Amino acid sequence: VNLKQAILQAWKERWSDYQWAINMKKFFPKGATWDILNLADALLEQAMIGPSPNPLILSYLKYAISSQMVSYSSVLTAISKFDDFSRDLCVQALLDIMDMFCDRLSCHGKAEECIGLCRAL
Amino acid sequence: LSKMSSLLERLHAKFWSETIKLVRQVMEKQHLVSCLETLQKALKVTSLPAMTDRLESIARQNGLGSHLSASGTECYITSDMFYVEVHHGENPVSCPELVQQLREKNFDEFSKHLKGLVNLYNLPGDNKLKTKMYLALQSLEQDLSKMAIMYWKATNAGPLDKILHGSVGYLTPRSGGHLMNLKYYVSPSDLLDDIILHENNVSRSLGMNASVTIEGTSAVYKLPIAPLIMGSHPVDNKWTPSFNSVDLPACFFLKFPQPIPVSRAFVQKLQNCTGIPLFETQPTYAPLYELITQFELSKDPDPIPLNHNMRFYAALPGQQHCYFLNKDAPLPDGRSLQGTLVSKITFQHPGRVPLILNLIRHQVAYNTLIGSCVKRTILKEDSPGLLQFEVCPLSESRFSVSFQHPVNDSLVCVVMDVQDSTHVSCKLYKGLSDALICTDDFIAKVVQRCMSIPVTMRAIRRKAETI
Amino acid sequence: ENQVLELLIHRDGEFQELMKLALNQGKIHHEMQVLEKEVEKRDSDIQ
Repeated sequence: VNLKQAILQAWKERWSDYQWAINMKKFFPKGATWDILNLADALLEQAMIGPSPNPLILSYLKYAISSQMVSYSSVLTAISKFDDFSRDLCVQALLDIMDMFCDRLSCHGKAEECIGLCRAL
Repeated sequence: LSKMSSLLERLHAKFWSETIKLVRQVMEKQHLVSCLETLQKALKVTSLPAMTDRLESIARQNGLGSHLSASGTECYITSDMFYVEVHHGENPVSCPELVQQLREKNFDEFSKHLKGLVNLYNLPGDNKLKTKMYLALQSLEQDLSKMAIMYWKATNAGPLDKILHGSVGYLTPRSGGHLMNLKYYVSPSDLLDDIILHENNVSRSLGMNASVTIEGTSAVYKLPIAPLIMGSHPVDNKWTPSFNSVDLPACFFLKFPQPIPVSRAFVQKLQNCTGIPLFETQPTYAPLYELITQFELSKDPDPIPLNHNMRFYAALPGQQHCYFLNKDAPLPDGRSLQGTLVSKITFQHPGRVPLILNLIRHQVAYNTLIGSCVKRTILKEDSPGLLQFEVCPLSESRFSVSFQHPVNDSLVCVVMDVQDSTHVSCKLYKGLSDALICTDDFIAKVVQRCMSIPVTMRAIRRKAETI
Repeated sequence: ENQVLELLIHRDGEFQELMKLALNQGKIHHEMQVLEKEVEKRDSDIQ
């Protein structure tokens, strides 16, 4: 259920967004709510490799954002950690992704998760 | 099955002089006989009257006025051409080619040659403007001959620099049915057959040609009847101002035997170079991936389509490649690399040809590089190997191939940008946690020596595996 | 009609092949007769 190992197999054959989501669950029996795994962070690492970020990783990130069970804080921290301003394509893609899910910032869960969201913000 | 019925009818009727008498009586007082003669022409016993009939039938299909003066010497006469075998001037030149077909049983090529001479005058002119129009044509081949002479004066190198990277292209001046053609490209794959020496005795189909000649056009244009080039720079060519000249309703066209897939930016830089619009009406723009695949699948005819489904397979002595062209890739401009097909080029003065042919050379080089992945080979669902490769364009004359690291697990991208006809630069993008694979100059040299993506991928794989 | 015009040509293209067939057996006739000569003299020789 390793992140790189599963992402490579997903990438080799063109898969729809829902099929990859269905498949990921099948790959690892204990999901652990995507916390130890840092799935949002892992996608970014694949995305920044190419000079132009591939649209399929961005679509996977969009789908992960769509589900309420993926916290917005982890995505924000992963985006902030990268920086390094190599080229305009990556910053434009990150700008579009950030523009997509902002202005709501709704968090459901325990209070310490809200505290972590404040620090991530 | 009609043979039995014919035999039965003949047996019925077999139960002459009377027929001859009836025909004689009719004689004393169309196309079917010509059709019978031309159908019997192919097997005619070799003799002088038989060849006379063959030539008269050939003229009948070609529409030439069939007039004979003797059994051995014949004259082809039409509006403005006159050729004798044993108008508006004498015979151009006693070229040995036409004698070569005539002396042997090569009359089909002779008929095509006659049709080509006729097609030289498919003009709507009034037999005086047409005359003048062909006179101008002479001026144009003189000007291109002077261009080639100047470029030969520039450097005493081989014809390879004349064809690939040079002004205009290699000359084959008009002689008989073969028009004056210009050689601008030969691919390294096409260059080597089964190492081909490139001495002066080069064939006309060895690669692709670019003919220049005149066809009537809907517009009226100012063209020089007299030769335009009289003074020559040491190494340049300068065109003297026109007007002699007069508003002649025709244009100079560069004809390509087959269409080339060209991007949109190539089209607008073409009107930037020339100024005359290429297309009368706006055509439908499509990504040039399907266009190039259909174009270079025609270099190997097959009546049965391959059903590739944009999943192309390549067979190598040690590797097997599975290719995904990945059409409709997201460019920064928001669209994809849209492209169309070009077959004809319009131009006004002989000073436009070098830039037009240079841009054509660049586009052909880029198209061949992209289409090297295109193959008819199928090695389906082979579990060992079967490396996955994805092609994604980035900008005009730019693209990139992204693929899994041959040893490691991260992705690796190799980006190609074509500078000139034989100039291509290469860059590498790799992850932070990775090892050395290759150098950009090595990839550029491999591209310049082969101009083929699968071969470059093989070289990179071998060099990374040796490390 | 035109179906018979080819039919003459179809018959035309075969007797010329058959014409040399008769000529080929002409040289053949000389070969067969000579062999008998020694057959008969041999028969007398053994008789």
